[PDB]
This record gives sequence, structure tokens and C-alpha cells, in this order.
Amino acid sequence: HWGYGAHNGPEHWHKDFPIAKGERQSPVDIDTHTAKYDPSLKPLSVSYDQATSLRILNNGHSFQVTFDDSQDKAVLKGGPLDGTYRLLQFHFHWGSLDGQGSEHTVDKKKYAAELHLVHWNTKYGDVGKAVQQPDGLAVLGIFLKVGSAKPGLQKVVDVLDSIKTEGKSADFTNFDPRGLLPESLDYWTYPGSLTTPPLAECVTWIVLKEPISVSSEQVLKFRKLNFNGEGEPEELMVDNWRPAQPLKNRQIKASFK
Ligand SMILES: CCN[C@H]1CN(CCCOC)S(=O)(=O)c2sc(S(N)(=O)=O)cc21
Ligand SMILES: [Zn+2]
Repeated sequence: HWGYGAHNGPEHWHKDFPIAKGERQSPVDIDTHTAKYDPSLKPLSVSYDQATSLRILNNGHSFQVTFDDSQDKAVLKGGPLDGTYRLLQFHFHWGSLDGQGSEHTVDKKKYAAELHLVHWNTKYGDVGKAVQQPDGLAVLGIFLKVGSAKPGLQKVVDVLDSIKTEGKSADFTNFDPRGLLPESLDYWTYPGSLTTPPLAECVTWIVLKEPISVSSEQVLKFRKLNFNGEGEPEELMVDNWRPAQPLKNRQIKASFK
């Protein structure tokens, strides 16, 4: 099935998911000189104080931390959004080398990794319905650069040994996602899609301007995960990013001048 290899990677996805060649695909390159400052955009409101994390799992494409989304406990509002979006999960994309790994780029610059916090619009009642709507999901994207360690990420890094291979999961309670946010919440926003199959065009992207720093030791631990299941030939989980797609008839807006 689909993946990130020579024979099943992003250049092949359109054969099973024709919307890969659609009009609002992600990720995109953010051209900072062509983005438009929009003073009508509100500040983001991130309310994560009551977040309840549940599990961490290797899904064969990335690793994911899942949250209890059965009530409004961890929500995103404001910015370009109408209504309330509940945090469902976060995951990362990363590279084999420090100079690649992010999905979005900024003036063609690639970061070492990209963190996606995935939220769904509560008016649609469940995430399955939300993915069928043009305003169903909001994904907060945060770039990672290599430098100083991020203390709030260490709890994640320390459990990765226990989910090395596809299909492994572990209890992961009491994790506070506020520890992954940068100082500033200034952002770019544009209408886009999931960056993995099914590539649904249901996402309002909110990409933060300020990267977080993580240490080389932290990102090295990501690169030791496996795409394969236990008992299969080892293939390291690296370069699980989709390249930038055509902007087409979209404008990227910025919350800041
Ligand atoms: C390996 C599958 N990853 C998909 C899963 N989901 C898709 C199915 C939900 O249907 C019920 S998801 O909405 O949690 C989401 S968000 C992104 S991204 N990279 O942020 O655009 C990928 C995904
Ligand atoms: Zn993602």
C-alpha cells in the first residue's frame, strides 16, 4: 500500500487517490514576500489546560499521540476559524538529515521536522464527518529546528523505544501539549488538504512563524523508529514528508506584518 518509498511514495499516490492532483493540496511553500497581511485575522486561542492524552502509537507512517475528544477539553478557536475545533492527535514528519523533514517550507527553506496538531470542527459531530467538509479540520503546524533541547518533548522521546515498530502502542497519559508551543502564536493560514492519504481537501492550515528548537539527540531518536512491523526487514522511519504542491488559486494570509 502507500508509503514514502521509491515504489509507493508521494509521486504514486494519485493512482489510488486522484485528489492528489487537486486544487487545494498541501503542503505548500510559503513565500513570505507574497503572503498578505490580513488585519481582520484574530489571534489564535489555544485552550489545552484540560487536555487528556491517551495513547502513543506507531502507525507505520509516523507516531501519533491521541487525546480524548469526547468533550471540549482541548480546543482551538479564533484565528481564521469559525467555531470550536477539538484536539484529536498530534504527530510529526521528519527527515534523514537535519536539512530536510518539514512538509511546509518558508521561502524554500526546509526545517528538520514538522509537528502537526490535528483538530476537528465540533459542528460535524465526529471526525469522520468532518473530513468530508471544506472546513472540517484545522491543523496547527510547528517547525522544528536543531539546536537546544525542548524539555517538553523529552517525555515523548523517552517512550519511543517501546513503539519502535508498526502497530505498537503504549499508554501515554498526563502529557501536556502546551510544552510543544513556541513563544509567539503569529501565523500564516491557507486552505489545504491532508498531507497523507486520503488527501482530503478539508483542512484550514495554521502554520506558526516561530520554530521550536529540539536537540540533535532528540531528533536522532525519531530516526530510530521503523516503518516495518516486528519480524520484517528493518527500514528506518525517515523522510516521511510530502513535497510542496502547487499553490494554484490560493492566497496565503499572514497574521503579522
Ligand atoms: C497516517 C494517516 N494520517 C491521516 C489520518 N487522519 C485521516 C483519517 C481520518 O478520518 C476519520 S487525520 O485527520 O487524523 C490526519 S491529519 C494529517 S496531516 N499530515 O496533519 O495533514 C494526516 C491524517
Ligand atoms: Zn502531518
